[PDB]
Amino acid sequence: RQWALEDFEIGRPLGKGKFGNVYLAREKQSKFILALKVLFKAQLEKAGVEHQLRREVEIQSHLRHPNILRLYGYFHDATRVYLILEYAPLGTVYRELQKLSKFDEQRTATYITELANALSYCHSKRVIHRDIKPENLLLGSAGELKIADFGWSVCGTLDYLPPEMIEGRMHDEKVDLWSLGVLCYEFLVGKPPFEANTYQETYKRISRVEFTFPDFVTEGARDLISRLLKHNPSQRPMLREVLEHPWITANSS
Ligand SMILES: CC[C@@H](NC(=O)c1cc2[nH]nc(NC(=O)c3ccc(N4CCN(C)CC4)cc3)c2s1)c1ccccc1
Repeated sequence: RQWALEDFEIGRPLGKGKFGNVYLAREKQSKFILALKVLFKAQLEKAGVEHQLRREVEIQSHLRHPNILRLYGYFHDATRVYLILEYAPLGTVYRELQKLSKFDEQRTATYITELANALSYCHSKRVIHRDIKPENLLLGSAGELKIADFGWSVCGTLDYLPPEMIEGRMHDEKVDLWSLGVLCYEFLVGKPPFEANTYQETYKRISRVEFTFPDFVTEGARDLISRLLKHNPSQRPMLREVLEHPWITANSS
């Protein structure tokens, strides 16, 4: 409860964002290691999401799950807000991917699991994430997926956002079964299923729902992705169904 910008010995920057950045930091009394996210008040409104933050902070801190990154506390000074976040030692599913190009079945399978279960829970507890992309996943020392950033849970790249949303229509929590599908595809193939060179065609690709599997994609996965990526929210499985899918279990952990 209420720390000050002076309980913190600040260290390596972990990420440089538009609104703010995020640092390695250690609380001086406890020697605790956290990610100190430092957002800037000025821009949050010059953008308007000052409230899409009121959501992340409230939503975050109230959640307890091994694959969701913990918000520990928060305090703003006069210039900016600070968010004492949990620290994720292995970095992002994003770098991990650029690093390795493609993930294997077991790895992809496991992550979808961790993300499924983590995602189920958010849904058990009523909440939907939406903005699930590789940039927002982090890895613990154990090496396990963890979900970060919510401010978008209750512009940029369309790549992971389902038809409904994008097409404006009111949306629910199928959103995330769609991402979970794109997510899945991206891991196994390395690009997301609706990759394009422009915002324009990418809209097309997602709305017409146009994607094609590389030769080395297995049917077990092939099938999985195809029931996550249906244009109609209704025809999208529940996470329990997902965790059931065979490929998803004879390959997870
Ligand atoms: C999801 C993006 C969001 N980020 C967070 O909330 C974040 C929360 C959070 N907790 N821990 C982090 N740690 C790291 O970012 C990290 C990155 C690379 C690392 N390695 C160095 C090289 N090595 C070979 C692998 C390990 C280790 C830790 C981050 S980022 C964000 C939002 C606004 C502004 C900045 C960042």
